[PDB]
Amino acid sequence: NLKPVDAMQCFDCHTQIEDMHTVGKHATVNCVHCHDATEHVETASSRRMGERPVTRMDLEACATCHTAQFNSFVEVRHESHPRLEKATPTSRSPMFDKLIAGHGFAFEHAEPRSHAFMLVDHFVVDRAYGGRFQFKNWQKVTDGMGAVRGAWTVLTDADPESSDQRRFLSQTATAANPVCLNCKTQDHILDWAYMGDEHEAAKWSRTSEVVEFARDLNHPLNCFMCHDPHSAGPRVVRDGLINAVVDRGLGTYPHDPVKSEQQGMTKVTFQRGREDFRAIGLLDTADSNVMCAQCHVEYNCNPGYQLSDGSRVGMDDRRANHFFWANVFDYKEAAQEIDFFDFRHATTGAALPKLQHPEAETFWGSVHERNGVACADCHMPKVQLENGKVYTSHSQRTPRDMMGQACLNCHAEWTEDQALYAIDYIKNYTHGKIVKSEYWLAKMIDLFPVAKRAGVSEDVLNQARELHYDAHLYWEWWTAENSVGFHNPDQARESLMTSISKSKEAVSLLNDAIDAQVAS
Amino acid sequence: NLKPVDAMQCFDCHTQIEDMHTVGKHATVNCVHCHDATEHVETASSRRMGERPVTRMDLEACATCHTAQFNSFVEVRHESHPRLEKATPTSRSPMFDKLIAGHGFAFEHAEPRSHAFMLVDHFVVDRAYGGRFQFKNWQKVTDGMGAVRGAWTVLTDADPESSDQRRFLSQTATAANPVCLNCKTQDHILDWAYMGDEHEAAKWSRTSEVVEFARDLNHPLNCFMCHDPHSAGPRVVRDGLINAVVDRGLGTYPHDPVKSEQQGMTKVTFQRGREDFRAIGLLDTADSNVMCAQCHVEYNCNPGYQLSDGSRVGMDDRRANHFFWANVFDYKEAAQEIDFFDFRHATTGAALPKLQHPEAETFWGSVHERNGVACADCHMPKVQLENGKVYTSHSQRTPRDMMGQACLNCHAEWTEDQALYAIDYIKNYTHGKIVKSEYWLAKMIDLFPVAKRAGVSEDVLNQARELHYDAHLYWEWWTAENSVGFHNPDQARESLMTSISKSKEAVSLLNDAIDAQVAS
Amino acid sequence: NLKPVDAMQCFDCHTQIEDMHTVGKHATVNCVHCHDATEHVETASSRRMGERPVTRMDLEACATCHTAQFNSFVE
Amino acid sequence: VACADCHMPKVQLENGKVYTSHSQRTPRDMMGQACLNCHAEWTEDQALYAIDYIKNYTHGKIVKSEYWLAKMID
Ligand code: HEC
Ligand code: HEC
Ligand code: HEC
Ligand code: HEC
Ligand code: HEC
Ligand code: HEC
Ligand code: HEC
Ligand code: HEC
Ligand code: HEC
Ligand code: HEC
Ligand code: HEC
Ligand code: HEC
Ligand code: HEC
Ligand code: HEC
Ligand SMILES: [Ca+2]
Ligand SMILES: [Ca+2]
Ligand SMILES: [Ca+2]
Ligand SMILES: [Ca+2]
Ligand code: NA
Ligand code: NA
Repeated sequence: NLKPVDAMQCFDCHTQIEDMHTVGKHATVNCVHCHDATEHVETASSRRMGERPVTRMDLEACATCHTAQFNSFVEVRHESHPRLEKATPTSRSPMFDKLIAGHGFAFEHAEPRSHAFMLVDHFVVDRAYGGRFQFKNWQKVTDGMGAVRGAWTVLTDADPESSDQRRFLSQTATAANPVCLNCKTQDHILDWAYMGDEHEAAKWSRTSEVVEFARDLNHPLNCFMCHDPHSAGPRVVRDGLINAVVDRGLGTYPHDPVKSEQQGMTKVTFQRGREDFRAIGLLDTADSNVMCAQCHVEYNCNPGYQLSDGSRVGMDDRRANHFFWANVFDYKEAAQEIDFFDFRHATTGAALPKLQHPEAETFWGSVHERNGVACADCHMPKVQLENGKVYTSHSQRTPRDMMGQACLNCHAEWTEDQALYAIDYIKNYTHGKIVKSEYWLAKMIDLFPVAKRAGVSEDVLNQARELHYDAHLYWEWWTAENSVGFHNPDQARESLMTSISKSKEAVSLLNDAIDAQVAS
Repeated sequence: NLKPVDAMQCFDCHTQIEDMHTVGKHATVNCVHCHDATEHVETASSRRMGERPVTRMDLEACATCHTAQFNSFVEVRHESHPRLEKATPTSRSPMFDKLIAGHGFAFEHAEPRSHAFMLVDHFVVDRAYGGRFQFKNWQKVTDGMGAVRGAWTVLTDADPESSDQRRFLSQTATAANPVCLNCKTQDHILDWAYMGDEHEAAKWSRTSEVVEFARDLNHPLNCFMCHDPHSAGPRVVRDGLINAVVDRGLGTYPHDPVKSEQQGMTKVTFQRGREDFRAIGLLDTADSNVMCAQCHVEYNCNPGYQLSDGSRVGMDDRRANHFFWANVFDYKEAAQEIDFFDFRHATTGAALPKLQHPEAETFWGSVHERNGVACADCHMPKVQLENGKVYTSHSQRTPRDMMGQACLNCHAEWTEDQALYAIDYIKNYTHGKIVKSEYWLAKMIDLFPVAKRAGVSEDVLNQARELHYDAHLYWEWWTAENSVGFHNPDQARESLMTSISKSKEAVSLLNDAIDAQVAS
Repeated sequence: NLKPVDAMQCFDCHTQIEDMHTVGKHATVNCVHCHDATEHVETASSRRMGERPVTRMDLEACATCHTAQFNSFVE
Repeated sequence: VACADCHMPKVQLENGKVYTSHSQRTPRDMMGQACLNCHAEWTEDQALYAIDYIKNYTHGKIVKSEYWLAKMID
């Protein structure tokens, strides 16, 4: 059985923790629930760690006292189709392969499924580790609880003796790097310096061998990514987000300084050897928009290239761990700001951005956001009980599964069918515009080989390539973003119309140029 | 009312039948249930047939004593979408037309539906008889029982006065030949010599006019295709399968000689005029894998061409009735073995195989097969009754309709939702790889006209054509095979990755060559 | 917010509770969850109760850490 | 077997930390956990039928007991 330790003794050296722990709603929660610090206490000095204490990162460390939130979190939504490739005609991006050609996502980009699987899914996706990691067998793909208990209880490593990224299956890529992990797990929260910068106290950084790093990681979406385990207060731990909101002074709501101030973030730094090591962001309120923005944002988490001169930006560069913290219409400017793009299109040669699930940045300025609605309101609402102690659902899922709590309490004028219809109206419309944007992107892309081969000049090709950047941006945001427009219908519509415009302009440029080459 | 005949009198001339009938569980079943042999008995000698007895091939000949299995067999699964074309974006092969161009399946290839309709569906599909046979009206498409009772109770013939294969509708083909029928019906089991070889005692052979042959045929999937009507013992009657397993010594489980020996096949031959005429394969066990392999395999049942010199292989050639009895990774070698391919791709000019529903060969070596699971376990399991005499379901259908009996008895760790999720994980993943393989096939195929027109050399074109064979093989197996990977997920994945690799290599070959032609 | 009390001090007079508490699965659960003993501790000796400490009998005292059992119970 | 087995059984979760239900109620509401895990030979309806056979029979004897008690009392 657990035996409590003397927290006062800890507090003599751990004044930051004391200040947090003694004041919050974990004041009575003994350190032994999450730390085995016996050898540590025997060996540490006021500034030297001595023996490293054991810190539990497993979610069951919170499940003993918070079973309801734990069981609700680990629930698997079987209706969320698993391993479902987005580049298929019945999914999000029917022409994805043509449009993303040149990028590692061509190897596999599946729809998201339940949070329990984020880490294992990160490990086994075809684009990530050369196929090195696989479920032990195809039965394990169902095991949400197992995945939560640890990725390595359900996965195998094709070659435990090597640690290099390489291809074990022919049609895989090795795009995983250590930055990715920060949106999958925070098991490494004590082993990773802020931003993944080199640091004498960090086991792991942006430049680590990601395969070795992966082997050290177990748990998806740790409960403490949103809840400080010492104060039990709301926080974020994602470096990239703290960096955008606080270091870069952009605010939690970059479009709204008042709301930014009311619902702010305070960066708290923890040191190793009296050097800054890691940081968390304590939230003024339990603001799920910002909690979810730890991961549901457009980011760099990868090497790239400079827009200016095309030189490699490696993992060693800060820009490999970056939250643009910009909506779709400020994105190009934000990418220019850091002088960065992701890949050159394999057919057009255009330098292109790669967009990632920008739900947070899409949600800004939308009607629900302006009305003070947050992600949790639609995606993890309070449970309604005829008789019971209320708690917040932690099953982050479509509102379709809980329409009464997620929509209809606020929308009393609607039945469930009407609320669903309103969603489908926006998604249907938006998806039609996505598909039309892809049609036009594909039409332009197919003209590039024709133009090159007809001898169209590099100047025209480059003009078309510059158009491709925008056509691509204003389309890809929306296949990347998971609400199919619902989070911001007007913005989706304007963006997708811009994409089609850009592609149409490029098509007409390329067609005329080809025709002039043929007539000459 | 039926009157029994003296079986002893039959047995005086029919010693093989006597040996089978007197020992099995049909020992008390009088010949009159299936034979009207009165004139026959008056006219036959010990070696000459005399007057041909009537033999009932209808399934109702078994339904009198086996109603439960009969009614379960004729059940129509309305949820199995009928006449649903596979070459559509919402079905199995969104780019099928481009990829199969040159082949008669371009005219129509629908998803399979319930067994009751196999014969009528064979007759009316657009690729088979030039549209000569149609349901009498569009209402008849529902009538499973009618179809079972006889194709000609529900179909019409556009021109009863001619017997040539020709087109009555513009966009049809005439690919049907007599070999096809062997996987639709065995009404002709006494009129067809083994393998469809010419034989003085055969009304029908590989070279018959298939329209005349078709008119003689009524019943789908006769009950006796798996059950010897004399011994009631398990058997196969499909010549092509007996030929692979026994004549060619490949075994019932070509990858497993031990299992092949334990679950073997004994070829029994029946003679006409003391010449070998027809054959059946008696099974050591009631092994549904091998029963279902009568039809659910990759086969030749058509004319083709030789890989070596491109000369026609006609219906007269044995190779027109062939079971390759090879998995996807041994297939090319098996096709080389008989020096055969199906069609030249209409755009690339590549010689290509045409793959048919290879469920049996896919299933080999899969985890379920290695554990001794068989088709019937998932697709026609025993019925569970609170109170009743157990019998085997004969409704051969997706396990989704009976998950408790088809999966969950064996998978006690799963709920139905979890079992379904595991299936969908594999199918989603596999289908994404199918779609990616088609993307790459299509990209390569589209380069062929560009390459030819840019003056790329025949040597390079032929190199690309050789790549096309493999790209095609390693893709088509999986749109042909009906489990969308479920029967063998690892093999689907490796094959589809091989297909994409092959296509990518061909694309790069063709692109470089085109570019060099343009630069010159 | 609950402030933990010094359980060891309670245990100086409460050896029978000490033997049960330090050993079971509530060894880390502070007395403050179920007792308000501030004035008790100011006035008691080992042989004189002093001010009667408050003991919580409400089921919510357990519900903060065992919500699932509590909610299942109250259905 | 103990009361809890039929009246307060462990909750079965596809994914989750198991705990003991504290809703003390008839097994009819949770036959899978309260009876069928032990009685794998039965469907829910069969288990319910076995309960009702006993309850119906016993209630008949309760009613007859009352009939006779009432007759004596009168
Ligand atoms: C003698 C002083 C001292 C004592 C007492 C002390 N610590 Fe530490 N501890 C340190 C120092 C120094 C570090 C390194 C970080 C820092 O410098 O603040 C550290 C680091 C840690 C870490 C981070 C370890 C990691 O992997 O990065 C944890 C967790 C921790 N302490 C917990 C505890 C607990 C729980 C107690 C009481 C059981 C305790 N400490 C008592 C000095 C102390
Ligand atoms: C409910 C779980 C839990 C409780 C209880 C808990 N900790 Fe922690 N602690 C964590 C986790 C998880 C981390 C990793 C850093 C983070 O999440 O911010 C951590 C990190 C730390 C660190 C490292 C801060 C740094 O320098 O990076 C110290 C020191 C620490 N804890 C001390 C304590 C002390 C002292 C107590 C007893 C008062 C305690 N913790 C109780 C979970 C817990
Ligand atoms: C030993 C019991 C215990 C442990 C273990 C535990 N908690 Fe708590 N937690 C509590 C108690 C007690 C409260 C306060 C209940 C109340 O008064 O509302 C609480 C409150 C919270 C709150 C409420 C914050 C608020 O202001 O409403 C959050 C969030 C929370 N815990 C998260 C966690 C996390 C995350 C973990 C794992 C890192 C964890 N807890 C582990 C006992 C525990
Ligand atoms: C800024 C946080 C963040 C970064 C960093 C991150 N992801 Fe993700 N990831 C997400 C979110 C949010 C989802 C679910 C939404 C979605 O997929 O659109 C997701 C989903 C996934 C999935 C499931 C869906 C799919 O695409 O197949 C995989 C696999 C994945 N990520 C792999 C990676 C890889 C590999 C990297 C590093 C190259 C990475 N992630 C980096 C936030 C992140
Ligand atoms: C993605 C961020 C996030 C993560 C990770 C997270 N929570 Fe929460 N949690 C929330 C939000 C949002 C609330 C509701 C805050 C509010 O509105 O008061 C909440 C509330 C809570 C509370 C307060 C009581 C309640 O239910 O409202 C507890 C306790 C809690 N969570 C425990 C956990 C546990 C245990 C885990 C790990 C299984 C976890 N949380 C992970 C976002 C998160
Ligand atoms: C339940 C139906 C049924 C029963 C009863 C039955 N038969 Fe048959 N018989 C068939 C069918 C169907 C065929 C076609 C060949 C086959 O299925 O193997 C056949 C074929 C034959 C043949 C042809 C074998 C050959 O040379 O090709 C003979 C002879 C024969 N039956 C004799 C008998 C005799 C004698 C009896 C009485 C003991 C009998 N059958 C009872 C159904 C039946
Ligand atoms: C006049 C009644 C009758 C006829 C007609 C009939 N059967 Fe049977 N069948 C039986 C009887 C009786 C048994 C043995 C029942 C038992 O003992 O299990 C049997 C057994 C079987 C078995 C069981 C084999 C085994 O070893 O379990 C199969 C398969 C079978 N019949 C198929 C057929 C087929 C196919 C037909 C039509 C070709 C047919 N029967 C027609 C009466 C009939
Ligand atoms: C008011 C009477 C009536 C209505 C209502 C009706 N039907 Fe019919 N339907 C007929 C008649 C009469 C025929 C032709 C019958 C015949 O000649 O055998 C027919 C023919 C058909 C056919 C064959 C068409 C063809 O081209 O051969 C189909 C399929 C069919 N009906 C389906 C339906 C469907 C489905 C509905 C409901 C959507 C429907 N019918 C409603 C009377 C009706
Ligand atoms: C080796 C046995 C076999 C051969 C011979 C055979 N089929 Fe099939 N057929 C099947 C099986 C098994 C299915 C159901 C599985 C599937 O369609 O993928 C099927 C399904 C069909 C269907 C329904 C699905 C569709 O494709 O529209 C048609 C029509 C059909 N076959 C026609 C033909 C034609 C025409 C021939 C001769 C050129 C032929 N079959 C030869 C085994 C066979
Ligand atoms: C595709 C091959 C196949 C066909 C065709 C077939 N069966 Fe069966 N049959 C089986 C299998 C497999 C079993 C179960 C054998 C076992 O496991 O004992 C079976 C079992 C039987 C039995 C034994 C009792 C039982 O239900 O388990 C009878 C009787 C029977 N079938 C009758 C029929 C009838 C009548 C037909 C025509 C309606 C038919 N069979 C067609 C495969 C077939
Ligand atoms: C007659 C017993 C039985 C049947 C019925 C059965 N399974 Fe299995 N299945 C097994 C066994 C044994 C394994 C391997 C177990 C192991 O090695 O861990 C397995 C493995 C699997 C796997 C992993 C396959 C792989 O390649 O790793 C999946 C997925 C699966 N089963 C799903 C199903 C589905 C879905 C059904 C119903 C359609 C089903 N099973 C029916 C016994 C069965
Ligand atoms: C989770 C609730 C809870 C916790 C924590 C708790 N108590 Fe109690 N305590 C009770 C309840 C309820 C009673 C009433 C008697 C009973 O339930 O046995 C009680 C009774 C007592 C009594 C009276 C025993 C008697 O003589 O009848 C003492 C002394 C006591 N507790 C001391 C403590 C001490 C000291 C602590 C801190 C280590 C503590 N308790 C922690 C709930 C709690
Ligand atoms: C501050 C949080 C907290 C409070 C308040 C709390 N408990 Fe617990 N309880 C725990 C923890 C932690 C465990 C140990 C979990 C584990 O390790 O299994 C536990 C364990 C238990 C167990 C399982 C004991 C065993 O031996 O299996 C029971 C029963 C229990 N508590 C009842 C209660 C009761 C009744 C109350 C109200 C009088 C209560 N708890 C209040 C945290 C709490
Ligand atoms: C009528 C007696 C009874 C009462 C009253 C009761 N429990 Fe339980 N409790 C049980 C039983 C029985 C178990 C299961 C013991 C076992 O098999 O391990 C249990 C188990 C537990 C456990 C251990 C974890 C688990 O769920 O198995 C906790 C914690 C718990 N109860 C909390 C509570 C809370 C909180 C209350 C007040 C709402 C409560 N109990 C009231 C009988 C009771
Ligand atoms: Ca999803
Ligand atoms: Ca990006
Ligand atoms: Ca079907
Ligand atoms: Ca074939
Ligand atoms: Na969802
Ligand atoms: Na089916």
